[PDB]
Amino acid sequence: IPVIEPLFTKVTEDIPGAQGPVFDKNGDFYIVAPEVEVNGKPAGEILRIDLKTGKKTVICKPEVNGYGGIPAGCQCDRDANQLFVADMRLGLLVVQTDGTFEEIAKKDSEGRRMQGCDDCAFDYEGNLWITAPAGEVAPADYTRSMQEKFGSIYCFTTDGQMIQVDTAFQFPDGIAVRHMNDGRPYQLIVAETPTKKLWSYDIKGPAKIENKKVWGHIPGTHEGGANGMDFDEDNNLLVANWGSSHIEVFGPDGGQPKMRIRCPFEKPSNLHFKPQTKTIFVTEHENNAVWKFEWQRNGKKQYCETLKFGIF
Ligand SMILES: [Ca+2]
Repeated sequence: IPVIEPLFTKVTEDIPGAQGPVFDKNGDFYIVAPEVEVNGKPAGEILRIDLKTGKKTVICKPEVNGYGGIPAGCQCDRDANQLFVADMRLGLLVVQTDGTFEEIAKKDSEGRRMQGCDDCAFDYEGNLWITAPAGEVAPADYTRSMQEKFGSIYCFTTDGQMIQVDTAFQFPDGIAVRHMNDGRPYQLIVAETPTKKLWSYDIKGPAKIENKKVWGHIPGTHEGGANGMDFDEDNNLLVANWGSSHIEVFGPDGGQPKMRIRCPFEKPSNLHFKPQTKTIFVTEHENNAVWKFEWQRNGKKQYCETLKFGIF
């Protein structure tokens, strides 16, 4: 498999468990520090990074009834400049740029206790697909599906329903949605970290997935595997392969990577394109830092970059 070694430029440092990189509608950049703790207890943070200096500001340090969160992944909304944040302890949060936040669900559409979430991806219809590798949200004791298969997948719909769409995964993490050229969502990709697999489903409609398939294979026998992912504008899927020192690049049809990107660190955790550029920001757990490098083309537009009131 061909490997490229582009120049990685440091963006910011000292972010415990750095991940969930995201850009909002104004081009501002944010990341999450899931591993920040206070007295051995969760006290995860959501930070804004000034790309001009690398300086960090903690805008939100979520806690519900005394239970600190473990913010882990983000997506920016389209109709309002607010962030949807997957939290391993609190479930799904909606965070404002002013730092205030709201907890979205303690239970799903079937009345079952909500599970802690890791990452999410908005499709162009505004539905949010979410991975939930943790067990029940606080106040339940914290559990993770790295050993047992109790990780689930949810779809938080436009009409406000938190629908569990699949279960029994061994730590589902990265997630992405593939769209047809006309904008119709049609494929959901989910990373199952330890099994070194990327799973796919046909998206038939809001919260409707079927045809579950082992779509791709992550290289290596190292501890870890696929974490965060995103599509470039040609629908190639770039996937952080935590523990391999590489970001894998899958073609539109999956299978084995078509190319690999060597990182100057072993644990890439997630990545995100800067709107209107070929720049990919990468979070990593070796140095708990953020970097950026130039990819071959622009990224696939995120939901927040699309227009609700456009003509074309
Ligand atoms: Ca991303």
